[PDB]
Amino acid sequence: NQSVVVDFLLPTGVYLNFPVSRNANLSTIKQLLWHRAQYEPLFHMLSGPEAYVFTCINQTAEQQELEDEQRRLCDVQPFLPVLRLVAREGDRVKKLINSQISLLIGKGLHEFDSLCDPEVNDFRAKMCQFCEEAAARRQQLGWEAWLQYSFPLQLEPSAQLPNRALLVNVKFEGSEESFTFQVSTKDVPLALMACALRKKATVEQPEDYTLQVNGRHEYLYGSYPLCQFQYICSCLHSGLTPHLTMVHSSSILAMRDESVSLWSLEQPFRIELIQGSKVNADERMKLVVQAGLFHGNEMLCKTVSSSEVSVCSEPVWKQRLEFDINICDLPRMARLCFALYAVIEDCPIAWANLMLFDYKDQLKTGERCLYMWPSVPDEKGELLNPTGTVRSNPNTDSAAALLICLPEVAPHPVYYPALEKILELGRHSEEEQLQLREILERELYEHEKDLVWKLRHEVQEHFPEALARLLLVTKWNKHEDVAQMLYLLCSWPELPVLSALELLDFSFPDCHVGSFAIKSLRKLTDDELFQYLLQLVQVLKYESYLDCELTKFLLDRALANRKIGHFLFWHLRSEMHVPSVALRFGLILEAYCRGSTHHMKVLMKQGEALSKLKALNDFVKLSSQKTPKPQTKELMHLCMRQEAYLEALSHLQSPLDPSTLLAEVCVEQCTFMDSKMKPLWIMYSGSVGIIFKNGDDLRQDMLTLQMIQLMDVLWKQEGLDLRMTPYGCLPTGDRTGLIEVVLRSDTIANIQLNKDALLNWLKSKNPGEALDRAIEEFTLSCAGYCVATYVLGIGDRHSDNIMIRESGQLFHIDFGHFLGNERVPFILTYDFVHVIQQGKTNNSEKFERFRGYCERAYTILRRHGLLFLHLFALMRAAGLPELSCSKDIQYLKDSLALGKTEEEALKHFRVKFNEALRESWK
Amino acid sequence: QQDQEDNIEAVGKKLHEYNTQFQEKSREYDRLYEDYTRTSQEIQMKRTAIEAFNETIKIFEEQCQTQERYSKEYIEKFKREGNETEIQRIMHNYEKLKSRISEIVDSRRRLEEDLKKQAAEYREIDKRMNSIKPDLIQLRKTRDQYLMWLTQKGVRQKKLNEWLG
Ligand SMILES: NC(=O)c1nc(-c2cccc(O)c2)nc2c1[nH]c(=O)n2CCc1ccc(Cl)c(Cl)c1
Repeated sequence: NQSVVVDFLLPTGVYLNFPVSRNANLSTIKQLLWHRAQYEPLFHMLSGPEAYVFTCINQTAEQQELEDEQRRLCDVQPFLPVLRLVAREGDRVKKLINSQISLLIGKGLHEFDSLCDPEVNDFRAKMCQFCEEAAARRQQLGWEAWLQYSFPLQLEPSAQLPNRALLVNVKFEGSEESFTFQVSTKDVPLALMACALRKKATVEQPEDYTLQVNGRHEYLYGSYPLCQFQYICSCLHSGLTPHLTMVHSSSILAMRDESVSLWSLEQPFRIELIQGSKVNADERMKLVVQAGLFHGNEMLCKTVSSSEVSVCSEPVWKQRLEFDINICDLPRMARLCFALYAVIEDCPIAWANLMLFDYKDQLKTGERCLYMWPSVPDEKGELLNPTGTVRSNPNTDSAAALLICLPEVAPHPVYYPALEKILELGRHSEEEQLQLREILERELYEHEKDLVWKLRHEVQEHFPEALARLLLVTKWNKHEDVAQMLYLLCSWPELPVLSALELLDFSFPDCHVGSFAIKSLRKLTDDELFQYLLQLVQVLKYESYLDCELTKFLLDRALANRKIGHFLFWHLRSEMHVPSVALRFGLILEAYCRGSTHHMKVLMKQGEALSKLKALNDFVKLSSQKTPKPQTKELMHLCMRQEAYLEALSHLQSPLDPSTLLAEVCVEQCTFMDSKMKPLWIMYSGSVGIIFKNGDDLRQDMLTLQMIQLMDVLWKQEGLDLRMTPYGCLPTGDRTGLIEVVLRSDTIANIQLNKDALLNWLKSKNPGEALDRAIEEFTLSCAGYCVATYVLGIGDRHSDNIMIRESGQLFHIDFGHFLGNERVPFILTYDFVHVIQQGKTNNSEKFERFRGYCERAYTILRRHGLLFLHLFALMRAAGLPELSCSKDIQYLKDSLALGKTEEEALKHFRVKFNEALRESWK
Repeated sequence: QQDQEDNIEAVGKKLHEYNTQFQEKSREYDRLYEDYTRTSQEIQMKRTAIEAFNETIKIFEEQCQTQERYSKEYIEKFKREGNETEIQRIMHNYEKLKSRISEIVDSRRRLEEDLKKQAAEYREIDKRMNSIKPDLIQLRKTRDQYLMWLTQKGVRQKKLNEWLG
């Protein structure tokens, strides 16, 4: 309803209770409070209104000082309507930030304290310190550098070409008087600035300014020609005049401102299996606990099983399980893995894994209570689950568990040996080159593995790119070998990005390997790193410890580049509902936020917009089932026009592109579809829109779209622009995300209503001399999307999920299925071929041009095929249904024909092309 | 020596049947797993809401403590001033504060009871899943054995497709 009864606790002990309006701000509520307090006991002892701040318990069960008194009570969302007056004391900045973080990242910061965990505490202390420090350094930097941090250049793939004189609209900040004048495509932005001043000087130095794309936080600066900037490149193709505004440096500063050894212990590894708790199994059956040590994929020794105790909730074993390996042999990242089974005198109940050494390198001893995760029955059907996370299940109150006890190894605590000790032990140790060449130059076999091990020094000298192979042959259950491999690894030459990406896979768990990988990933530019950001984040789910190199790397780049930080934030935020990552991601977000107080503001606004949309979408759903679309559409609009809603949906930076300002909502233009999940279509006033979806997971679409974007870049890097439309797609929450609407477009189905409709529609949108452009845009884009969809194995392609733009560009949407989900053939559509051929039965010149486009596109992707396989291999981490296993990866090997030669592959593509053309008529 | 079957159509018929049973049993398991996840999410939400009650109650009990220490002085004052008017107001106001605590405590209790019931549901969901898993895995294996037998027999992929689909 409107009013809500609010409890007020005064600092004298007095208690007041009265109704206030839900949408009233806290400042107003203080006035109402003071007005009523004067008529209650002990008033005269109070200081003035302004000497106190309200305090509430917020949704995440934390106390919050409500410093911003312009906030509305309904927006504050206290647990119960209870407000307490306290002093304006202590480090309020620290108090304010801590509370905002909790609201922003999902998880209350207190939830981290509640775990009573040194690893958590050390992470927070060390990472928050580093992130705050980076932030403080950043504040000291100059307006140019801060602009670079905040709004990095969006350049075309040319960077990291013809000359024409074209017009630019230039104005100043504050003044309506604009200037239109010609400047060349090869002029640097500093030169264009100088012209605008010389115009102003007729009626301040040119270096005391920057150029803004007005309407947007996208700026033109640096040592690059105009045509390499995306905004100009976009305008050039379209033939439109770019509109710039010259901003003074001061204005940029304004927004800136506001003991025993391990190898000595030759004792076989053992544990006490004490007890299980909270088992929910079949009473008729019996219970067994399976165990095994692991290092990545490989077993360190054979597995061992418990006795068949009967099925009860609280089973008891008290057995020693001894393993076929000594404590001196255990590798650093040795991983003890359990699985609880229900066998009939075979159901996998649940599993749980545990690192033997802790985060400070100490060999663990004593009791341990592993809260288990339930086993998902899948195709592979393995005994244990070594790939699973080491983190315990956070549902400690309801989840099944096993109580175990690591025995005391020694009277003193024992650590895994230091690097100096590793390099000491690791130091000591025509014909053969033939066998090794063959093996490498081109899954190994026992004979081959021992050769590679013998010739491991030859691999380092002459086949440095084979490190991954040599790491897999190494016998990680023998401490001598491990030391020898690590010796080589420390002297190993820097490998390229592509190699480093492979080494981040879960097959390579050793911390020195991860360290070598990241060390090779540091040469990444921000643009390229951005292409792989999603994969790098999913690899965090393979890490053993919270404090790792990869997290540090990601936070470093997130702190130096605000675009990276933006998307890092949303990748982590979108999975905070997922139990197995909530802790790790929570901690990274906290640290990110402390180094990024400016962006926190932006992200807060976005988060509030998104929470209103969820509520808006839920209101639409409940209305749609009762009343028809017209009536529901208008009810949507009324719910939007409310002050709390409208303000929260208005005036925000877009999550899809933080440079885009979503200013005024066009409520009349907003709508939805009565489909699965009732997605909302939200329009803004340069008239951008977004789709809000709630109900589906959008992660697969984003992966697909990211791979098409990567394709586009790869093609664009070798002179080929296939005029793609890789529209933004961003998971934000639990089965929630946004899609960037593409304007001036329609679905092929809708346009098709001889059926020369496509060409007529094009004609109607590109009359006269514009049509040859439109057809060329269709041809280039149809080629690109024909290849993309073939390579990624995207089927279900129909008139509803393929769209065309008024420019002529074709593009695909709603990529629900890929990688065969059977081989998807290359597909040519008669109606597209017709349009390509300019409405003629035969147009050999044009059609061969189109065929070449397809072939060139495909040839380029093959060149970078290893990149696609590696990126897809890291996405196995994400647990997407259609990217589970080696067979899904193998789909890409075959589609790109990587075991075939370039000529062979192209001849097969041709055959497939031709057969698609034959199939086109049938 | 190598120790480790009727006509093709009859094996193929059983392949269609077992595959249908596998898809039906899989969708059942998928249903329960959606409940398992939802219930798991609801349970944490409730557990966080209990902490929120605990925290709210805490601040009220600080208010109570503050009321006692603080009032002490002023109660004494208007006693030696026949201002039992004001004493009465302070005490009555304090009795209202205590009374509101009892409402909050009762609400916390009602939720603890709900979380107890939903904790029982979680365990029941997890039980039913674990009685469905053996049927599910057995049906997957049987389905796969029938395919393998037919594939060895040289049965065409199109015939196998129509039995599976
Ligand atoms: N980028 C887009 O402009 C876009 N995108 C998706 C799309 C859908 C799913 C996954 C995805 O990756 C993309 N669908 C689109 C669309 N434009 C469009 O007319 N449709 C179809 C009809 C429709 C969809 C949603 C709503 Cl709310 C409404 Cl009212 C109508």
